[PDB]
Amino acid sequence: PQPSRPRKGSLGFGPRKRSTSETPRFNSWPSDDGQPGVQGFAGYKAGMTHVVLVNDEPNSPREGMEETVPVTVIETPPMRAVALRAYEDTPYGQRPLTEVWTDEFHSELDRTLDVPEDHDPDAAEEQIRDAHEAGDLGDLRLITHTVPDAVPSVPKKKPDVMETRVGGGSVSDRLDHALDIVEDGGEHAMNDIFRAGEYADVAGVTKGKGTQGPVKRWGVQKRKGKHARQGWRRRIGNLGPWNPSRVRSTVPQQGQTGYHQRTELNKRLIDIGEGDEPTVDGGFVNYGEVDGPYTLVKGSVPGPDKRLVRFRPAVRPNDQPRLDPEVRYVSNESNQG
Amino acid sequence: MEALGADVTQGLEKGSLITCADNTGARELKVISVHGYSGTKNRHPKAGLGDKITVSVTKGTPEMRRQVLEAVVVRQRKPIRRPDGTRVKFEDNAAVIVDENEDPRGTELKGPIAREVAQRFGSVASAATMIV
Amino acid sequence: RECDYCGTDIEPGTGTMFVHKDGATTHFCSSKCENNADLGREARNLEWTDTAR
RNA sequence: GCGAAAGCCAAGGCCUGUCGGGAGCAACCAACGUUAGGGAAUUCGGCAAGUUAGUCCCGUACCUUCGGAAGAAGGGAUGCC
RNA sequence: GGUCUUAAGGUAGCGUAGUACCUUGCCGCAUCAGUAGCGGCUUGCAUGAAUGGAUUAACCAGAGCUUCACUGUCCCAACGUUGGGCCCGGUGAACUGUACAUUCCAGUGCGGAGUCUGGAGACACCCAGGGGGAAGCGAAGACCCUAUGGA
RNA sequence: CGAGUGGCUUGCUACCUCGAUGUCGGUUCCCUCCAUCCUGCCCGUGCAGAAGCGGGCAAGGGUGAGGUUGUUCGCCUAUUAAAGGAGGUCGUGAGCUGGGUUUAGACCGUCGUGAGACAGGUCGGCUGCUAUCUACUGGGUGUGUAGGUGUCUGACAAGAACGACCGUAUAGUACGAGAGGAACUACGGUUGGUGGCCACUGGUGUACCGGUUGUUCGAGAGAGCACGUGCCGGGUAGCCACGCCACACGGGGUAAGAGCUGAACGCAUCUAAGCUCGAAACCCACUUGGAAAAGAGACACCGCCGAGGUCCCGCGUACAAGACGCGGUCGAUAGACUCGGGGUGUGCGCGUCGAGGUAACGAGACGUUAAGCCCACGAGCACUAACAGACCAA
Ligand SMILES: C=C[C@]1(C)C[C@@H](OC(=O)CSCCN(CC)CC)[C@]2(C)[C@H](C)CC[C@]3(CCC(=O)[C@H]32)[C@@H](C)[C@@H]1O
Ligand SMILES: [Cl-]
Ligand SMILES: [Cl-]
Ligand SMILES: [Mg+2]
Ligand SMILES: [Mg+2]
Ligand SMILES: [Mg+2]
Ligand SMILES: [Mg+2]
Ligand SMILES: [Mg+2]
Ligand SMILES: [Mg+2]
Ligand SMILES: [Mg+2]
Ligand SMILES: [Mg+2]
Ligand SMILES: [Mg+2]
Ligand SMILES: [Mg+2]
Ligand SMILES: [Mg+2]
Ligand SMILES: [Mg+2]
Ligand SMILES: [Mg+2]
Ligand SMILES: [Mg+2]
Ligand SMILES: [Mg+2]
Ligand SMILES: [Mg+2]
Ligand SMILES: [Mg+2]
Ligand SMILES: [Mg+2]
Ligand SMILES: [Mg+2]
Ligand code: NA
Ligand code: NA
Ligand code: NA
Ligand code: NA
Ligand code: NA
Ligand code: NA
Ligand code: NA
Ligand code: NA
Ligand code: NA
Ligand code: NA
Ligand code: NA
Ligand code: NA
Ligand code: NA
Ligand code: NA
Ligand code: NA
Ligand SMILES: [Sr+2]
Ligand SMILES: [Sr+2]
Ligand SMILES: [Sr+2]
Ligand SMILES: [Sr+2]
Ligand SMILES: [Sr+2]
Ligand SMILES: [Sr+2]
Ligand SMILES: [Sr+2]
Ligand SMILES: [Sr+2]
Ligand SMILES: [Sr+2]
Ligand SMILES: [Sr+2]
Ligand SMILES: [Sr+2]
Ligand SMILES: [Sr+2]
Ligand SMILES: [Sr+2]
Ligand SMILES: [Sr+2]
Ligand SMILES: [Sr+2]
Ligand SMILES: [Sr+2]
Ligand SMILES: [Sr+2]
Ligand SMILES: [Sr+2]
Ligand SMILES: [Sr+2]
Ligand SMILES: [Sr+2]
Ligand SMILES: [Sr+2]
Ligand SMILES: [Sr+2]
Ligand SMILES: [Sr+2]
Ligand SMILES: [Sr+2]
Ligand SMILES: [Sr+2]
Ligand SMILES: [Sr+2]
Repeated sequence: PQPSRPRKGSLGFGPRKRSTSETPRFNSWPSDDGQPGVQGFAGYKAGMTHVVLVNDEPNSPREGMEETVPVTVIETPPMRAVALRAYEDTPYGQRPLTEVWTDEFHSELDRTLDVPEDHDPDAAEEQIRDAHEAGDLGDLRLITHTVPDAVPSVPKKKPDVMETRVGGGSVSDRLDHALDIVEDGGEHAMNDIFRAGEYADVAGVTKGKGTQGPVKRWGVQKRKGKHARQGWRRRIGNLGPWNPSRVRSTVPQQGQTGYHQRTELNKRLIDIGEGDEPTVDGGFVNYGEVDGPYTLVKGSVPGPDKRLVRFRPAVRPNDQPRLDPEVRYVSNESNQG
Repeated sequence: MEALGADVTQGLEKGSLITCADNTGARELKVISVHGYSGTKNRHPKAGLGDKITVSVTKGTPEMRRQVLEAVVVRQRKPIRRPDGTRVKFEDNAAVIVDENEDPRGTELKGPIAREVAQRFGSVASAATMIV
Repeated sequence: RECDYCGTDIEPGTGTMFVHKDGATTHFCSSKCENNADLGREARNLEWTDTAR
């Protein structure tokens, strides 16, 4: 009587088109708890290696034993928070008001941006404080940027700029926290926002696969048996019924696969360190030798080796924090075996 | 069920001819169902190491043959994954017959067993010869 | 740990443990060696193995 | 090599089963190779594909019109010097 | 019923058959499970003796079933190979075309509408695609009835 | 006995189509209905518990694998939480299959004088077309908004992004004479679905290394050919799943429902006004799209005679055209050379042994030799090539 079966592929990540910004753009940010700070960092993917750990979970009978866990190596060099942005509470949502900029810029930041020469930070800051006094000030975010020139394995020197929210304390004390980072130069490492053992959210634009068919794209069945030899192999049964006399957008069809933005949830940071402890023998494949500031992210991470990834404190965690894990062994073996 | 403490790749299907690692008079066993498993459209119900499966005796003694008895998958050919990352695979795919209370139908079990089957079916473990 | 075939220092969290009919246990560092044993080749007789040299 | 069999090569003929250039060359289709574990669960039906395979030796059942069955089946062997 | 029609009134065999409606007949074998298949029973809707009956060694690109072996047929799809496919030069057709035509959801209508009514939606052009729709294209339906039609 | 809803079965009618709207069953793929099989929350009980029985709300999700038969239907087996039913031209042949019905061939049974017949059986018996319009999946180019860059907003849009079971403790506890035997909660895992990634396992790898059969270049060395690798063994990068990683809690308002205050009706009453609670369901949360939102958006900076872009050049984190992204000497973008990291498995030549053989001759072994040959990765290195130079533009 035609056995049931769930539809092929998800209908949430639609439409499956090419992404606009290769740089991930968050749409959700964490809730305000305690200390005022930035709500996110960013780095560049390097590759993968396995690490041996000691089970931190008190609910697991393996508590204390050696466990091998896969880890994505991502180089995370210090970023510069070059500006501060404010949002006014308009009946049309949250619209931007004004930005507070610096004086000390990076030698190669003029590869993307039109670097300000004459700006008035003082009176712009006054407008934000008058909007705060009025009671219409929304959420305060910082215009962050990366230093790709810090990574020797990435050919790009043209900085990837992105907006990041600041939250935690009262609207008054966090506006001031933000301004304080900006007046210095905005230098901040991963140590400033993230602690090892915490759950973060890695957002990244996936690997580019070009135009692929229904079977690969929406995971549909290949033609089975006799039906595989008649001239139809990787094409689906039909585009729809007689009536509705139109093809629905829900039917698994051909198109662009890959280069989609994904926000991979609850990613455990296994270790945040500096130097050449996670590097591989012969270098990382299609990337190179890692020597410097990094992060070790559990499991996999969206995108290829060389692409920009973004971090955020987990908006929806399930397990309670188990800070600083006992990282016994980190592998250095060649990925060419 | 209680965790195995290892990730398995289901090495058997329904209709799969496996070995009977015991002295019950049963030589060859044929998988029929996998206790507690519910599949999807167009999929052969897969069985793995440490699964209580419904079985029928293919080859054996006249009194034991043609019987529908329950059993536990003791050994398999497809690699299973131990927590330390190491893979483990056996020589053949075997199972031992079991009863209502999960006790082995025989007394002496032939060939090696896996240490993961021990946690779950302990009454089979305290009757096991070798444990790997 | 050390490999029960080639004598190569196996990297932890990388490998296969083949159990035998009788119950014996053999570890292999990579796939290359698993296949060499099934062929009938001996580790001592083959020049490339860390057992020979 | 049993062979007017295959495969390779002469003598001889030809590059005219007569449009080309470019993209690691996507999806999709035609021919097709290899696929771990399981092994017909596929399907009306093993359709398709596959397995066996030459030669030598041992051995060969029921039945049979005594001709056959039968290369039954099954087991061993096979290079080079 | 214990003859009557119309001469006789199914003998050997074979049999739920390529023939049995009932029928997936009942028993059994075989499978976890067998409208299948084989064996036996068999009152055979409506088997049967050259309208040939029965049996059979051998033979068969003849129909059905079971086992061993093998395998991407499947579980479940992956990578690869060659010619295409895509872009450039050159060559250069055809099928089809009442008109208009960016549609969709309902409704209405000769009861199966892109074109009517009401709404919704809708900036234009172009590339690749797989073919839902145009009751798509292709053929004055072979079916069916009709004709004081044909063979 | 009476009253009806439905349009799934059948029947009736003959409105529609005979200048053809392709059958049944199956399959693949998509949206839907509720008259709910499971899952959630509830009411009653012939509700002790436990497993049920019957009813209410509810369509989010699920409802699977197999034996006979073309079967739809149905009978059957084992698993399951359950293995619900129906609509979409009895969904779907310019998608598939072609087993059944329904051609020409043939057999059997019945009827027929006979040709031949059968809503009896049976064997064999074909599946066309280069897409104009529209539809949707994805990809570009223009115009509008009215000079450039970078960052955002959010009207709207999509989702199931999660469903489900098992086990542990609770506890052999509540309950029950006993047998038997739960819950709230906190945990661990499994299955189905979903998205991403390749350290590891695996697959592939007609890159590559090796062995070896036939044959041809005299032998050797070294090569071609044997379907697009002769075959056999091993197999890196990459891509992959059979591998690995991640996929809530909580709120807000209800439904059925349990109730509170409360009158008409001095009492009573959950309801008429008012209110507290209560579903896997609804909104939010979360993920993806999203300035063409014609109200055609906001901020920061830069420039309007120069901001910025295009061509060009060297290439990919991109790629069917187009698009996109990075680098262009203030440089490591690509190649060569050298390391390093990898694959294979011990080079050619020479030396010793070698069954033997009068000698010539000799398959082969050892050594020289982790040797030789090879690499789609990395490092180092400006040696080579990113040169020269064009255009547009407020
Ligand atoms: C043959 C016509 C076919 C192809 C199939 C036809 O079915 C029949 O007409 C019954 S006889 C079918 C077989 N036919 C040969 C194909 C016998 C002559 C069938 C299903 C109907 C019953 C009649 C109408 C129809 C078009 C609509 C439809 O469903 C078709 C005709 C016009 C179509 O051309
Ligand atoms: Cl198919
Ligand atoms: Cl089953
Ligand atoms: Mg590797
Ligand atoms: Mg390895
Ligand atoms: Mg099926
Ligand atoms: Mg296989
Ligand atoms: Mg089937
Ligand atoms: Mg019969
Ligand atoms: Mg028959
Ligand atoms: Mg006729
Ligand atoms: Mg006539
Ligand atoms: Mg006509
Ligand atoms: Mg039509
Ligand atoms: Mg109801
Ligand atoms: Mg629904
Ligand atoms: Mg239909
Ligand atoms: Mg169709
Ligand atoms: Mg057709
Ligand atoms: Mg038939
Ligand atoms: Mg037929
Ligand atoms: Mg066609
Ligand atoms: Na074809
Ligand atoms: Na149709
Ligand atoms: Na007769
Ligand atoms: Na013949
Ligand atoms: Na294949
Ligand atoms: Na179409
Ligand atoms: Na009615
Ligand atoms: Na009707
Ligand atoms: Na059909
Ligand atoms: Na539902
Ligand atoms: Na069926
Ligand atoms: Na139709
Ligand atoms: Na059909
Ligand atoms: Na057809
Ligand atoms: Na609620
Ligand atoms: Sr249907
Ligand atoms: Sr953002
Ligand atoms: Sr958003
Ligand atoms: Sr065909
Ligand atoms: Sr229509
Ligand atoms: Sr010649
Ligand atoms: Sr010519
Ligand atoms: Sr191979
Ligand atoms: Sr079969
Ligand atoms: Sr079958
Ligand atoms: Sr033989
Ligand atoms: Sr008789
Ligand atoms: Sr086309
Ligand atoms: Sr309803
Ligand atoms: Sr229920
Ligand atoms: Sr029907
Ligand atoms: Sr029936
Ligand atoms: Sr047919
Ligand atoms: Sr005929
Ligand atoms: Sr008939
Ligand atoms: Sr205009
Ligand atoms: Sr329990
Ligand atoms: Sr008890
Ligand atoms: Sr060749
Ligand atoms: Sr109420
Ligand atoms: Sr605009």
